[PDB]
Amino acid sequence: LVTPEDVMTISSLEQRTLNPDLFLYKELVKAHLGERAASVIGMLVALGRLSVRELVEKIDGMDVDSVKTTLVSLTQLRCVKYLQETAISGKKTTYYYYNEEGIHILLYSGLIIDEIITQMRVNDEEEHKQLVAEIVQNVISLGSLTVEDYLSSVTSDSMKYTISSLFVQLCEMGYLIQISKLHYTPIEDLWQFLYEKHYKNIPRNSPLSDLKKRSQAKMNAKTDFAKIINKPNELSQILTVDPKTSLRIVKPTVSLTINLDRFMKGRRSKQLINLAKTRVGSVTAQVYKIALRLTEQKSPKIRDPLTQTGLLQDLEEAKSFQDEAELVEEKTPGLTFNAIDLARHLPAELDLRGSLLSRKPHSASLINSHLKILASSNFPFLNETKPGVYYVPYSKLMPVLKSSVYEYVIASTLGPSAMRLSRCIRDNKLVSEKIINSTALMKEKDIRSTLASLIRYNSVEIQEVPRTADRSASRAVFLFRCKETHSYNFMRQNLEWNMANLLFKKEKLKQENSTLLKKANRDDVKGRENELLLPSELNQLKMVNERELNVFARLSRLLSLWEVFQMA
Amino acid sequence: EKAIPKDQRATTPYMTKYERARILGTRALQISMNAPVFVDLEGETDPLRIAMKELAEKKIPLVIRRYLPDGSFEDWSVEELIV
Amino acid sequence: NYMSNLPFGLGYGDVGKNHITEFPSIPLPINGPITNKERSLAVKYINFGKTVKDGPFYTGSMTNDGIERYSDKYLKKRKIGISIDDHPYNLNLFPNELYNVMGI
Amino acid sequence: FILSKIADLVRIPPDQFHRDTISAITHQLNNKFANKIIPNVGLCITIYDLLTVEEGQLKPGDGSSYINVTFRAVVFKPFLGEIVTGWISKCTAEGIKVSLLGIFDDIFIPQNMLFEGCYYTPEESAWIWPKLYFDVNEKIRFRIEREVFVDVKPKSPKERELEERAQEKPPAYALLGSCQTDGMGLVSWWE
Amino acid sequence: MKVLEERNAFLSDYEVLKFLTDLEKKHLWDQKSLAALKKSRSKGKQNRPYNHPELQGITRNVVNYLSINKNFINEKSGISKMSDESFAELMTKLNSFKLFKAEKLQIVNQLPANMVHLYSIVEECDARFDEKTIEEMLEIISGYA
Amino acid sequence: TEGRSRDGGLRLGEMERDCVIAYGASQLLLERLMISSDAFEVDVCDKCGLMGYSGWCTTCKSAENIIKMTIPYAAKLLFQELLSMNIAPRLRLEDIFQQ
Amino acid sequence: KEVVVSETPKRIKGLEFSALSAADIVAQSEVEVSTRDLFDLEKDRAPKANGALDPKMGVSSSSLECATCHGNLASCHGHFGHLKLALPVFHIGYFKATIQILQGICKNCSAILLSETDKRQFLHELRRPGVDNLRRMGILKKILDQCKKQRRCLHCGALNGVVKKAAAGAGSAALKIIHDTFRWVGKKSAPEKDIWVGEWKEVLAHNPELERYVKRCMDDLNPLKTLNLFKQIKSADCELLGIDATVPSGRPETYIWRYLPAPPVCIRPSVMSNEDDLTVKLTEIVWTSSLIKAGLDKGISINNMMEHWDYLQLTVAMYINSDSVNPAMLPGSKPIRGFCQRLKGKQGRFRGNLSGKRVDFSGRTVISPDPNLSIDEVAVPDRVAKVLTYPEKVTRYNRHKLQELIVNGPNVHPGANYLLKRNEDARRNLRYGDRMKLAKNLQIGDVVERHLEDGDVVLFNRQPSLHRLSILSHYAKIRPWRTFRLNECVCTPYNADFDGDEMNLHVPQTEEARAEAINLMGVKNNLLTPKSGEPIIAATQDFITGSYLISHKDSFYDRATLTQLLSMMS
Amino acid sequence: YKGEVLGITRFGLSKMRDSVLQLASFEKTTDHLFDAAFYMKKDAVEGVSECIILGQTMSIGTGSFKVVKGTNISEKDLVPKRCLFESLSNEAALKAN
DNA sequence: CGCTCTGCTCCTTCTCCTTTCCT
DNA sequence: AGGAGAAGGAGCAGAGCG
Ligand SMILES: [Mg+2]
Ligand SMILES: [Zn+2]
Ligand SMILES: [Zn+2]
Ligand SMILES: [Zn+2]
Repeated sequence: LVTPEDVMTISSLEQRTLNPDLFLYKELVKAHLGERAASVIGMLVALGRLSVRELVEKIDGMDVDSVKTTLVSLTQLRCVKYLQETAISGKKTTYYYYNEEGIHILLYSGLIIDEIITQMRVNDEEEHKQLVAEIVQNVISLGSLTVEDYLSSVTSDSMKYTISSLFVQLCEMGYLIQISKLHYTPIEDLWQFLYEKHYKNIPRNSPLSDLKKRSQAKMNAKTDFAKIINKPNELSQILTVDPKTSLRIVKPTVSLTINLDRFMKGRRSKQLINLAKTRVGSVTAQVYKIALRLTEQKSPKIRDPLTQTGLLQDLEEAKSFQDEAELVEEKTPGLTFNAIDLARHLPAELDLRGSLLSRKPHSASLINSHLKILASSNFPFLNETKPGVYYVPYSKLMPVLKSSVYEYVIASTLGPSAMRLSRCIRDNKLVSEKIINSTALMKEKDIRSTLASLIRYNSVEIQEVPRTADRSASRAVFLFRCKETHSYNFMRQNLEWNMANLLFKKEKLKQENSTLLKKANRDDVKGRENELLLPSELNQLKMVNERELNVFARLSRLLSLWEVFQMA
Repeated sequence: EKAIPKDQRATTPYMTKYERARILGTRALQISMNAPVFVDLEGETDPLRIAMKELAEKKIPLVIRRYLPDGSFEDWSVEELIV
Repeated sequence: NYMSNLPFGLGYGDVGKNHITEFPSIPLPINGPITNKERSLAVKYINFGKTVKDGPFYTGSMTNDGIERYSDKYLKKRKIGISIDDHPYNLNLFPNELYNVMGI
Repeated sequence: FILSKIADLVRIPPDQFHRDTISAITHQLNNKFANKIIPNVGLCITIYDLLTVEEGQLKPGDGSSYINVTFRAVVFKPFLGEIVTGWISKCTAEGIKVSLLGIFDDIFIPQNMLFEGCYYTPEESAWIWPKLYFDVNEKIRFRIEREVFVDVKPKSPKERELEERAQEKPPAYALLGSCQTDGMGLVSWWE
Repeated sequence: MKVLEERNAFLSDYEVLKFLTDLEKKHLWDQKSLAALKKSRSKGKQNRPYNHPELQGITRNVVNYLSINKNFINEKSGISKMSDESFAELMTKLNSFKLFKAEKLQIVNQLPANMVHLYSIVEECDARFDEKTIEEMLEIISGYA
Repeated sequence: TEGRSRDGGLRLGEMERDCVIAYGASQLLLERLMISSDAFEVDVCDKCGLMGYSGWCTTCKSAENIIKMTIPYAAKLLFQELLSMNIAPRLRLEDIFQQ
Repeated sequence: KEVVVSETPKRIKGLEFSALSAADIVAQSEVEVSTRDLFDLEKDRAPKANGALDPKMGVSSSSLECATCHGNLASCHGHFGHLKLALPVFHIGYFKATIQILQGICKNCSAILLSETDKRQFLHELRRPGVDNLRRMGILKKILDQCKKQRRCLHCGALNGVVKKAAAGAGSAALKIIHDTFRWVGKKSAPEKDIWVGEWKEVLAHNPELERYVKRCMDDLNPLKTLNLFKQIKSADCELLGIDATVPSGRPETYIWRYLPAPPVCIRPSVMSNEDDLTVKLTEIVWTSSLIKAGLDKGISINNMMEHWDYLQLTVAMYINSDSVNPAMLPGSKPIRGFCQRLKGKQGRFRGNLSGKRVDFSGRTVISPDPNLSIDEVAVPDRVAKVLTYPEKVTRYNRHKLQELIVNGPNVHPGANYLLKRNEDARRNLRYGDRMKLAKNLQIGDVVERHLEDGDVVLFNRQPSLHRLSILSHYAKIRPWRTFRLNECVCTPYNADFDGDEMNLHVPQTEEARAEAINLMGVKNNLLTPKSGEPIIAATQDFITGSYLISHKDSFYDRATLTQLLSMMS
Repeated sequence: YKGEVLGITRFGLSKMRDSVLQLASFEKTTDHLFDAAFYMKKDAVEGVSECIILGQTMSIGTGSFKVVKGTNISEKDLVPKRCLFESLSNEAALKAN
């Protein structure tokens, strides 16, 4: 037997109580910044919006100075937001928030650098790879940067063009935007500010009714919100300027940051390619690989247009968001494309020659065949506006991507019988056990065992039906549902918790084994630790580094797993 | 927390019944645990009665700390308080 | 007697002993061997998380004796420090309250 | 030796009320800090002076005077630039332990930092040089490089019971030195 | 119970003998009580204040250690019988030879009267000064005994 | 005990403690209601408000933040019963002295 | 070696209430209660290794050992175990709190049904520098009404109806919560209603009998579904619900039964054997939990399994409080003594053992009058004065009298009963041991427990105790008979009438208690009632008629009669 | 005294007592203790009922003042001392640097 | 202009709490 | 019992609507 004392050390029952959001954010900021940043971030996440005096009163550290330093560091890493508001009765009190998108840069850093390296297509030139890697690394590690700072951070009398021509190339592909106050401002607070000043300048006792006034304010603030949101995302005027006898060079004064939205869209493109590779041929998916990369730059925003976070959803009129999503995703002129466009950007390696059998040189008639294959597939990979016109229906492809990833996680963890039963109950509606036996053809004992193993997660819901006034469990007949929202909700929290657990374990290992990293720093760890003898020390270093690499690999796989559930 | 100075004290100068009973009990404890006394004993063994005699002769070496509701205090001795 | 009840699929031998493993048993397919791509990704992840910690924005900390001899003299200083004041800050991005701690 | 500054709480029993206040304060202080190590400051020897004494306060059941007091004690704690003599008593094949004169013998000076040409001779020979050796109960000199402390005692009651049934950390104040430069080892090497 | 100040002025090995000797003089002096003195005080036959065993033992060990010959030589120490005026008037040469440290306490008790001892008293002692202010310190700090 | 036959102590009830409070007698309440009825020594942790045993915390396995004090055995029993439901009456301690 | 140690006196400052997070319950344990068998019977009723009476949690008699800190029934404080459950279950103490948490959050994404400005205003109102329980309760209730008024999640736009609890009876279907999603949508078409009708169309085609039961079938919240929802509630909105999320276990999910702590055997001792209700109930808990766990993997009937899960609910519910008014649901079967029953009533913990106790050094006998007894004095029988000792410490002023008492010994009234040396621990009984040499070796710090003598301060009491003059402090006076005697003047404060009246005597055992008793409750200091300020201790019937007959105008006395009267008076 | 007519019942007694221990001592014990557990009621032990329950000293009557014993200690015999000491340390480098 | 929400105001059903104890 | 407290219903003027 294992005693309860041994349980608290080996098993992670101590960490099974911590909240997944607080655990993961706190671990990330503790890994990358430290204990004060973790304290402030934990307090913000646990309590919400706070002021500096409230932070001092809450955290044991009563040194305002320490709080101010922690807040400036957290703002430079844009892990926090601020809202400086003024009370009508007197003075003004600022307030602070925790930035979900700021921490996710630390959570995604290696993947971000990977994407920026691979998309510049600098695999030809070695120095280009090092240059873009250094640019993106320094930007992420510094929070925000300027071209002047980067150019003065290099030896003079050199070819500044070589280190600046790709910078504009970075800015032109959407992997770099300028930073403004909207990034540090809460979206719902901005929507509250914009909804007023349109419900206030209304004439007194106007002929328009109160409902009409509120609707008028809504659709007159939506336009301003859209303008302010779209301004920093896509306005290339900074890179459009051009000093005389020079190339296209960005404005020195503007300060640049990473554009998380573009990276998220790239991740969605990757997920779509990987899911497409499982329903058609590699040749067909090879074209899909370049079709998605062409529309990626102009693709719609992924997590939200920022308008669901901005307000109450509606009385019943999220249809006014669904319809606009369809309208954009189709009527975008860049998004619409034909079989002619795909010819030019087609890979040189691809042949397309014998991939097709009709009746059972990069020709445009070959592409149309595979695009018709994509449209014919059960998954709406592509849809046609007019014969010869093509577009990707995100509004209908994201639910199927989510459901497929979910059911395959179920298959890989629980039984294939569990996957079959989950799909059976989902396809059906409110199916009873006798009918489950009828349309699933599996023994009732096994069906019950798998159903129980499935209810431990939010995957199968029970719908009771009572036959007596007192809802006895003997006289009631029990049904089943699936409730896709609950199931996706549980799945993302589980993966978030497990990422938090892995990062915590890595930090614990480094804590225990820093006694060798001290000597490593003493003796120039890279390549020389063999010369310091201590073969036990070298072996311990080896296995701890192996554990670190494995931790990072499993973390990246967990990231790919929870990405689709993080979508909406 | 601080102490109200000797020159300005706003509390009564008359010892109370509670202060008297507490002083007698504390001194009786001190004597019963073999403390030196300061009055001629005559024939007596009880620490309580020795303490009563000492109080009547005004020879008890203790002072009283009076706590106001805010949290400051004043120091009154037994040779100052009267009854 | 509270021991009379018994389900059909259960015998007296199976019941009567509460045993919940409390240790996990259903793994995830993400813990297989490593790949070269994931290896290089881990390397860059290691370079990150390290560069920032050795950088200026740390805020991490939450025999320096008084006796003076020649050992303290000409002693190699361990590090050249950095402060919040050094890094160039764009003043618009920061609220007015925090200007005091940064070097104006 | 150094001087410290420590605040404390001292309880004076009614038996000692006849004595002087300082003469009883010093007595309870000497009881508390007679020959003991105060953690992370060294080993206290003797109370030297007395600087602050509050007014004695009484709790509702004891009848004694509880007094806050600050004082400056005499503590033994050399750091690096020190030199201490003595003679060696007990040696083992893990390093050499030199003793003081009845104060403490919890100082451990390693053999590896002892000069250069020295090694342990299990042939009952005191030491080996490539050309003179010392032995038990002879004058020596040395230094201390780093001073370490240990204050561990997480003995659960079951651990206590099992240890008692089956039946180490003697030193809570451990020092480590070296014997590199000439002059140490023994002063009677010369003249 | 809190320790306020880690270290006050360095209680050099000059007063650490006077204070302990005065303590022994005040109570439990064994230089003449070994003659079977039977002075009765307080009527208990104890005849001594502060029968305290622990303090007496440690103070005897310190006074014995500082009475044994200071081990720069192989029969007093040279500090146990140190005149008070000597400690205040031999300061002149120590201060004039600017060692640029606080090792004044190191020499007043340990390793006079030798060259190697004076050399190992401080680091690079030859390099800092080797012309006239080695023999001068030896002949001053060794002139007491 | 309370038996007519055993050495049954006499009960000092609610009305009687009310009378004694009305007289303003604190030490007599202490004597009659703790010392001479059920006075028990307990060990309580200082970082968590939980009673230990034998100088051992048994929740944070340290034995470094344990404080001894006397409380009624009925209070000890009530605290252990409260912990037996899902109630955790953490005890906070303060120094008696230090002004 | 020999490190310094310190001991600073400490005072209780304040209680702080919470719940255990199921990690504290496991940190709190020494063993896990796994089996159902109390005794292994291989060693003549020796307790099982992992049962309800496992010795690791203490012993019930003084002939055993507790296996954690080896000590008998005396020296063992007691140790806890834990009891993991196969299926999550509700906590009846926190049932209405669980209802209140559900009514304030979304049942799809678990976001609080408030607006950012609204919740900011409520938060500002909660953290005002002067706020007590009444204001806090008012603000929280207002928050509850506001979120009950909200109709659609601001984050996910779902639908939320009333979240009442299924009310069917005290015992049966009591702990069932129903969500009525489609109560606030009337004469309207919503996607939720369309999905509901689409789902229900299929079932009726296959099963045409549930047409009667198309109504009802609300969104039921079983304990596991409710637990999975609570794990997603954000931390930032815990304050609006009534929970401090700063500390671990500050979480709505820690109010659901997932680990039961196993109480120490001190709390549930085995009498001379017979067990008790708490132990029996927890054996039944282990039984039903094991049944659930074994049946879950065997694929037993879902209809059968939910009937057992409901039974485990009522089992842990009746172990915390006996409130199942209809126990007919239990096939085996409300006089059982649960945890709640051990704290309530006139004879519970608070009103029986904490605020009011039973004390040592006390007596009770009939009372009789005594005119020659001074007021301020009470007359104690010698027989009870020889058992009600007072512990006198040897203090250089009473050594001779104390050794004379030791020599006299318990047989004679001016004697002592026990001796307690300074260094020693146990009291030396003086009934044996040649007390002559003990009296010689008596030192100046020992404690002698001597018989009650003349002048000892005692308390005297009559029941019922209406006003504060029902208990007064007297002076003792040893006398040859068996009753308690008092002067008839001081009968008025007690309301005594020597017709069989009995009174209680208490002997304070400390110097401070003695001095306060005599100086504040003494008869001479309580001649006046404090309700009016009028005399209460004065003459009585004969003491008044005799005075009147003396001072009548017809009474003339010569010198012999005068002087005899004066001598009688003194 | 709190702006409204609060009676002497159990419902009124939740006026300003704010003490879970004494409210449980009075009436509706388990409801009060469970509410204190849920809302994390954090009472202080100052009332006479809590003082009795925990076996502490009341704050009224004889427990409303502090007894203090004058130490009767002079002040001029508390000065720091070290004889013929400070001639060396500080002055060793009080010139040329 | 009936219609249709949102909100009171009224009402019914459902538990708690009742004296000294006297060994 | 009586005696208040509290949680859920049930009809109803109110206010906005095309
Ligand atoms: Mg009568
Ligand atoms: Zn603890
Ligand atoms: Zn035990
Ligand atoms: Zn929602």
